[PDB]
Amino acid sequence: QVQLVESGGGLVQAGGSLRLSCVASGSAPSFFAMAWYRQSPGNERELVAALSSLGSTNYADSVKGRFTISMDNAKNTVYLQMNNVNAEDTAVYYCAAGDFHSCYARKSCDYWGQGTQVTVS
Amino acid sequence: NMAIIKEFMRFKVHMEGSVNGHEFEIEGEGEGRPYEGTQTAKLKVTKGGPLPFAWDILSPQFSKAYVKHPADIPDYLKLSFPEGFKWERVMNFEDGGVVTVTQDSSLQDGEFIYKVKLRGTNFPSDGPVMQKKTMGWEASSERMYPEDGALKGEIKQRLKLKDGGHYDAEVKTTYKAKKPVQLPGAYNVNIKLDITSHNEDYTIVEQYERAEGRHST
Repeated sequence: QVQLVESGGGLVQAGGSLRLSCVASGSAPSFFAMAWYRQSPGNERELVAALSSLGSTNYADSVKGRFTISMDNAKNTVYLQMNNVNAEDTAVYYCAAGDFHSCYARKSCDYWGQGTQVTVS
Repeated sequence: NMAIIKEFMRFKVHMEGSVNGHEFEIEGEGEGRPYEGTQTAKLKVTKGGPLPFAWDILSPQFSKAYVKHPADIPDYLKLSFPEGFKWERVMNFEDGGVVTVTQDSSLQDGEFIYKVKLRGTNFPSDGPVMQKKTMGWEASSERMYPEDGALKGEIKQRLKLKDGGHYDAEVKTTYKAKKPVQLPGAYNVNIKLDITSHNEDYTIVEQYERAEGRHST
């Protein structure tokens, strides 16, 4: 069992930057993988960024070159750096996790955060 | 000089840098009165926000065309335009932190254009910069003197600390015009920089600075 608690969202002006964070607690599986998803009003949830235990990353085409997913293992914290944000980035962001098989190479993550509102204006 | 540097001038600034490996970019717009020595700027963190370190180490890198000079002290840095000038700066902080800065100043289509690169290294992770425990700069006196075909400045620059006390840097800067213009003799510049407003995480910040030159002692 893993628990995920997100922070760092809120309001931001277009063209600015913010950084979401999430703390993982519990007993993590081997080859622990984490990711960020998002969902805007009236739309389906979509993968934003995934990070494998060995450092591989995958990004949605709409955020490539602007967003970066990274980890501080000593703090059990994963990050979503969001640069040059635009109106299309407004959504509820969710952190998710699992292992390589369920959450990096497939979109079947086992564990989910509570969701954090980001609103760009 | 007085024809191209008007009594009111705007500027635009771009900074890219890293502090203890944390990368960021800032874009800013400023304005002021170059002959009266006053100016303001609004800065926005476009990449890497929020910064996990004190804004105060960045604020002195955002404008030497705006220094009030007496008539008998050549205003070397105003004389450098429209081509402009460049500067190189090392800040050695008293706990080992080091900030290096390079900057290009030019006049383009009626506005000053500033491009800054900054690298901060060696800041202790529990010190006041990385823990965001600084509370602004005290007034400074920059000792100016000509040397090796350029204008040198030296400052014992002092930050206030949130829980009491202060935190110093030894600062040395070389300012060099892109074309040979008249260098002054030795003199001092009195400077005060204030943070006038900021959002909660310092990704939008406004600054004000007054600077005036005068004869040594």
